[PDB]
Amino acid sequence: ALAAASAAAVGVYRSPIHGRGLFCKRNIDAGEMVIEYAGNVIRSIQTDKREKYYDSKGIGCYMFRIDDSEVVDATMHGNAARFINHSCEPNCYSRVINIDGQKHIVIFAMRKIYRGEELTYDYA
Amino acid sequence: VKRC
Ligand SMILES: Nc1ncnc2c1ncn2[C@@H]1O[C@H](CSCC[C@H](N)C(=O)O)[C@@H](O)[C@H]1O
Ligand SMILES: [Zn+2]
Repeated sequence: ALAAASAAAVGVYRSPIHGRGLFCKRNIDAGEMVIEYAGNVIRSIQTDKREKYYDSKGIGCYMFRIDDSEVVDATMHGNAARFINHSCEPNCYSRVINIDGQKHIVIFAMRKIYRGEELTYDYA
Repeated sequence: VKRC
């Protein structure tokens, strides 16, 4: 697993792309699991309403689209992976994986990443 | 991917 490794590998700081982003604290090998997109799998029919709720309470909403019927809501139970910004020439990608029966969104490195480099991936 |  990697729940341990991740805190030592990545960190959250300001990003020239937008807002805060996830940056690399130590070199990450191409192929390496960088981090999980922690959250709860909700049915994508509920993203509209949940987002209404969060916007009304001034909570920042973080959601990751698994597919056309499930998204991972990271607003309340996420982790640092919700700050990963988008790029069309990224250095990461999402993959849905299955561990003992549970879905998981895990971020992998496309190339080797170097200290201080923002981590990105393609949204759509 | 985010905010949807
Ligand atoms: N590559 C990019 N260019 C412009 N805006 C981006 C972007 N990547 C992410 N964003 C913005 O960030 C959201 C994804 S959440 C990414 C973290 C965000 N920067 C934060 O501080 O919380 C998107 O809805 C969009 O608003
Ligand atoms: Zn781009």
